Amino acid sequence: KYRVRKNVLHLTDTEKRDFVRTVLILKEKGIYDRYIAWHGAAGKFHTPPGSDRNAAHMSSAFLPWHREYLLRFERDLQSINPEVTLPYWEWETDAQMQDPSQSQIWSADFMGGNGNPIKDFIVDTGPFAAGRWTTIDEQGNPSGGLKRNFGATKEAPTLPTRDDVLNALKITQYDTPPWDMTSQNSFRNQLEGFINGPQLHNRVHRWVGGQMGVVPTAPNDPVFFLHHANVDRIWAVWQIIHRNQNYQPMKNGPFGQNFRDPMYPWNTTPEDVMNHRKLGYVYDIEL
Amino acid sequence: KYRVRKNVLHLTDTEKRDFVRTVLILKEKGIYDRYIAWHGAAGKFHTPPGSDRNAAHMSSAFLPWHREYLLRFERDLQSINPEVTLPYWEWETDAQMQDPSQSQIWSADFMGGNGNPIKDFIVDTGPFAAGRWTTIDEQGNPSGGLKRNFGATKEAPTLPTRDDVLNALKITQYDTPPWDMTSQNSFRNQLEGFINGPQLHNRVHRWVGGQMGVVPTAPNDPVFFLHHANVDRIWAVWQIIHRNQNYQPMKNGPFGQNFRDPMYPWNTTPEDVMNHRKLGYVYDIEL
Ligand SMILES: Oc1ccc(O)cc1
Ligand SMILES: Oc1ccc(O)cc1
Ligand SMILES: [Zn+2]
Ligand SMILES: [Zn+2]
Ligand SMILES: [Zn+2]
Ligand SMILES: [Zn+2]
Ligand SMILES: [Zn+2]
Repeated sequence: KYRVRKNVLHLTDTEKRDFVRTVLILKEKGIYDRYIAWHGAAGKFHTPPGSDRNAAHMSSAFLPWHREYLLRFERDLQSINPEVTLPYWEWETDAQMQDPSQSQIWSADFMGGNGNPIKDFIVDTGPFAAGRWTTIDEQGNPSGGLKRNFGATKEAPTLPTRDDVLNALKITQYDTPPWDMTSQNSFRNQLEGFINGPQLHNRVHRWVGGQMGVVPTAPNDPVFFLHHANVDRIWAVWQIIHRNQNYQPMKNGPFGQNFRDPMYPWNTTPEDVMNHRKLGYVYDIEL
Repeated sequence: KYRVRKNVLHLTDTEKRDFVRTVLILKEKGIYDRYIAWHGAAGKFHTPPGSDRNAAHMSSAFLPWHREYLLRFERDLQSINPEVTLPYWEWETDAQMQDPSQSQIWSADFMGGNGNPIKDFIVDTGPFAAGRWTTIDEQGNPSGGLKRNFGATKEAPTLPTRDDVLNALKITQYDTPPWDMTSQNSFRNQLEGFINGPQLHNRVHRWVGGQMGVVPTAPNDPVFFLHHANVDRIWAVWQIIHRNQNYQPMKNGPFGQNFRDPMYPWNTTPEDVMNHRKLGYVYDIEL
């Protein structure tokens, strides 16, 4: 209830500055890489082995996994600067623009801009530009700096619309068997973006491109957390709307996907994080 | 103080069966794979990125990381069978044998025997033989069964001797700069096995061969925990001997390696596990 997560575009110049500086500190201390690694490791952890489900994606645990992910991350933010909370990128609103790359989120004082085509789409503006921000690859070894390539792919030329979000919120069931990419009438799978994909969450990843378009490397871009803060907001909206609806599956799903199964790489269960207000934060739209 | 960790050779037939059965249960539930993954993930987490140090190896955190690792693992054992504790493989005494492969640890009622050359060194005896125990590879996908190849490599034809262990215990300093594989006059690096390697801990891995000889895959073999229980046994002996010595580095080491740094993939610090008795277990030789 205490911590307010604000729309990025509604942040003050000081708020934008403080967040960035805090993220940079986390990076310098070595704390930020933990999250990159955590995300990568979970992607390789299949539930069960052989299937295309993993601890963090393509299954029911997708939403609670990332909520815990962001929760831990926001806590680390506060440990540096107690006035700093995790803001969210409301991409569905930016989709209304003729050129979403002109959105203030991509300004030099915050996330920085698109990749430079002349420099192989290396980001050379903002606080996370090359020579200011080092990235790591799939193996955990140093890369060559952050990359972005907005709407370059055929599959995801645009950002998800407000309509896309509203249609997702209409879904009655949190998730359906067989709790994977093939799940239908599943809010989880729809929001994740596999219903006629890439949509919503998956579409944003592919739209940004660079490290964000690739699962093991995605958190190398700070906008990852901004993205998923919005995803976690949409989920929280859905929960309030459908309060008679609960997490699925409760039982008999793959291990790691059930209501009280531990979510690798943590002992945290989906139940632990089903109530976001209990976790000590709220989105500004709730006020 | 409560949970007693016994020498494998001093286990009863009932104790051997219970341990094995519990491990199989852990495997079936999906809990065992978590530990394989945790280990693999930590190996890929370099401190700092660029160096050959990682969260679990080739650095000061090697010993406390695995102590926490075993602690969690033993807890999961207890959650299934409160009478089962983690035993240790005293390989230095098996080294005194003309043929260490004849040791009772490798009997069909416990760990099973060496790999079958006809079957590409797949283990076909004991409860963890092919078709009874499934393994996963570096990527997290099914492999095709446990492998072992005792003393096949030129570098590690034999197991470490009791003398090797005694010589390690004589080292006064826990670890030395630059806190890596090149650390000289370092108990940590000596016990780990990079001093004229492969020695001690590293040598045992290479001697067993199969998955055990490879970092990403090593915990696929249940003897991994028995091995490290002995490694974890030797350290406390060193601790008891050099009571005026403490963990190093306390400060100014790489992040993740200092006394009060979180050890990826956990929040656990080396300090948290410096006193093994405080953790609620003791080795039989201490009584
Ligand atoms: O972390 C990621 C999740 C989904 C994607 O489609 C790409 C990256
Ligand atoms: O996982 C492993 C760690 C260290 C070794 O020396 C061998 C395997
Ligand atoms: Zn506005
Ligand atoms: Zn994502
Ligand atoms: Zn992801
Ligand atoms: Zn290892
Ligand atoms: Zn080892």
